[PDB]
Amino acid sequence: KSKLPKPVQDLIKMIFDVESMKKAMVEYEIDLQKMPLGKLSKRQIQAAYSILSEVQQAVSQGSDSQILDLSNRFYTLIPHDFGMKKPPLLNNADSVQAKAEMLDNLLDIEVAYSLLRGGSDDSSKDPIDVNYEKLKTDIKVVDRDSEEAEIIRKYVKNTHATTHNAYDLEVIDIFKIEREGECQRYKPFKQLHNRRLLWHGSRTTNFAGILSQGLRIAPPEAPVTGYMFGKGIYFADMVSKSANYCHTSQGDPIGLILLGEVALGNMYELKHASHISKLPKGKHSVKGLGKTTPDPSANISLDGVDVPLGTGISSGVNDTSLLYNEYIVYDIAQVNLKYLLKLKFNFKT
Ligand SMILES: C[C@@H]1CN(C(=O)c2cc(Cn3c(=O)[nH]c(=O)c4ccccc43)ccc2F)CCN1CC(F)(F)F
Repeated sequence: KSKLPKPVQDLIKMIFDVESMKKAMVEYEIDLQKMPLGKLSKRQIQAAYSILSEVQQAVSQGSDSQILDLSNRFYTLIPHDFGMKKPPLLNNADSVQAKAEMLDNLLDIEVAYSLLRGGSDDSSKDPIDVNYEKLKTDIKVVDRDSEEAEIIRKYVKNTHATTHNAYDLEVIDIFKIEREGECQRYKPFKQLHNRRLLWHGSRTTNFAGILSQGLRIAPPEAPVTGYMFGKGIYFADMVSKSANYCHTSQGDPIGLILLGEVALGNMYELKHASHISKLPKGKHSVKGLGKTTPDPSANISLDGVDVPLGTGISSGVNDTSLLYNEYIVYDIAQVNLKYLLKLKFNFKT
């Protein structure tokens, strides 16, 4: 019957939900009859990334005749749901970014399902406990009246952007998380300057992958032009910016969001897209400069790590693509995951 706390048990049910995984796949227009969850594999996802990288090549150097072949080859590897079809042509940068996002999600979905279908079968144990052990992550409930809880709720309360007011956020549960071996992985960056506690939102169907493997970088096969600042791990200092990447809705309003310790160090500051393969020498991260930023005077420290929980003000940056800040690291070892929040989205529309 499992002795884990209810919030932890409900989290485990959420992230290992097979129907949710399938629902995510059909949202990305995949045909489950031809490419079901069980048929999903890494080498097919990687091969799909490579064909998408060929489409990236052809788009950068200019025809609908020659693109057709490349577009069709992508749909061969990843069957989409169009019947007797003629599917839409993949011929622009948006098409590359949109399919890159699909394959990112399939990578983490595959991991979740592989854990579920690997391992042993014992009906004496509660499957909640069985699935919990597969995450290799210690999850504890943070007490609502603790210090760290008050700081976390204030971060959520203060950094909800006026442009994301179609919903508001309710913190249901705060979990303290510790992935196995991540503290040891983080050790080279633990005393590095400009360490910050930043948000990462993802759809719930990625979290089994994220908690088992950590936040990963998109692989070599992936098209670097599909990612605004190249292939790294992206964070925000505004909760609503990250919360938008939960992809919640009125008929699926429960989401999950991470708080990670991110060793930014010497930030390489950028106003517009820059599809880099590596940082300039001496730089440890990229900061996408937002038009708005949390008030730097209201910065507060939690366990020696800065928490930018001030209300949004003008940054003073003029010609930028970004409304809000964005932080990217290109080495997985620069992230130490600290908390996981379960959020209720109240949509006002
Ligand atoms: C979660 C990991 C790492 N990835 C990202 O961090 C990422 C995430 C986004 C979108 N995104 C996002 O999904 N959540 C955010 O909180 C966020 C904050 C600021 C800017 C973008 C955000 C865009 C591009 C990216 F490279 C890409 C997907 N995935 C890599 C994978 F190999 F595991 F698929």
